[PDB]
Amino acid sequence: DIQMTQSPSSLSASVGDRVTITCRASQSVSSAVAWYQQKPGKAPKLLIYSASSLYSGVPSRFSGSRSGTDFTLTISSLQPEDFATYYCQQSYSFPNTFGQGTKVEIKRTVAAPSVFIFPPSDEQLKSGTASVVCLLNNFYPREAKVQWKVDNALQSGNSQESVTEQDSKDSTYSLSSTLTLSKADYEKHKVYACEVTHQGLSSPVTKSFNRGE
Amino acid sequence: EVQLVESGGGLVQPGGSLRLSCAASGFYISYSSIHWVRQAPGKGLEWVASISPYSGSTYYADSVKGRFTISADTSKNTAYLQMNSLRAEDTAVYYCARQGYRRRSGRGFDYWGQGTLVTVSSASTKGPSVFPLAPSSKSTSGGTAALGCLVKDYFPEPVTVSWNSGALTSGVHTFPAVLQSSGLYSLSSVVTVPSSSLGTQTYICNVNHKPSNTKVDKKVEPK
RNA sequence: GGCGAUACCAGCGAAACACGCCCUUGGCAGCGUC
Ligand SMILES: [K+]
Ligand SMILES: [K+]
Repeated sequence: DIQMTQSPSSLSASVGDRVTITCRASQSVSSAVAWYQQKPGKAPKLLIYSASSLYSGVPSRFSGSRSGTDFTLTISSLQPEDFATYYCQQSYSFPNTFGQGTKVEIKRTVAAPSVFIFPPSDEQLKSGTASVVCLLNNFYPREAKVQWKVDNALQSGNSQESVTEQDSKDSTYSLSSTLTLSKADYEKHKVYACEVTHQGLSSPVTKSFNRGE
Repeated sequence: EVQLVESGGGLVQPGGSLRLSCAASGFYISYSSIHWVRQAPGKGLEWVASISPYSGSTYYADSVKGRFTISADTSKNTAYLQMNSLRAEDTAVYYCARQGYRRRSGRGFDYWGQGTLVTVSSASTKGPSVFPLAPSSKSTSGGTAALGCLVKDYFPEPVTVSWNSGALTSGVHTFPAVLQSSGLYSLSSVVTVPSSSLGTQTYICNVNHKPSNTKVDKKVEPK
């Protein structure tokens, strides 16, 4: 098999920046190389074919070039709609092969999260489990520390996080952290708190509630 | 004009079998090469197989050779992927793609279907429990309130979540599902609204899990 | 630079292979040799 070694695996660039994505084929592929754009949740779209030819309808800020077995995709000036994962693909021989992809996200200024905490519903508690949810809304960058404290004790190994894809208009992210405990474990404590550290915050932000109260 | 529509995906056991179809509209497949390409959740594109015009010659990725067969029926304008001896690593969205016309776009794949989800797992189907995430503030607080629904313990993906039957979309975040230690998925869907709308406006989350034939509407009220 | 024997890329047909047409010319690149 011909390997397509694509780099970098991800990048965060500002609108107006020049973006360069590289793909090296492990042996000759002549010029039989195509580039695709895939937005989250969507099907891929063809951008460039035969290494350097612009596919009809594609904006001219996209171009491709070949130097030997090195293939480059350039966006001359990144536009807001250009966030996507980009893939190179060789069609020189079977089996055809794709590069691993380069995820392009939009860089923006730092934004601190708005934090919310949710106690478990009474309906869930009756089933014997308590989920406590912490929401970090509309922040940048993605990196954040969420720490759960139950009656001031740091928790570990009982929570999971999920993060949304970057918002198309505000380039921010949101995150949920869910702490799961048994009904008996939940009922042995009073104060439930979520402490958030993020570089948009001068110091950590805690949201809490007191059980029953 | 040009359309490709995949179908046939679903949930099957390891060792099982499935046949996907790709129905072409707006062009005749007999004059084109047709490819299958798959994508595991959150992973990259992986070329699977292809079939050539006129000859009918077929080609396969090493990872599926001997287990999968690509075919086409030009009289039905449809291509097929028979998948046998399936394993968990085959779980993916399966795309059908047209290789375009040589003089127009080289060997680029110029049209892609929307894909069909194939899940290979030993876990049984199970519909979600839906619990309210009660509004974070009082109706009289003057600011913004967050509220939502926790959609817990379901298998397989996907669920769909809407708010007020699709009338509420602004400010909605429905989070990617995460697998719990039990092997079941869970997610939350949240929305921010003006605190002053609490009471006046009713908030209902509509959850649909087609794989288990489960539909749940949950009202979310102030505690 | 010269010469020699080569090795691969390529035009068209809805077309990577197979099938049909066209072609005996172009093009990189190494080797051998002076
Ligand atoms: K074609
Ligand atoms: K075959």
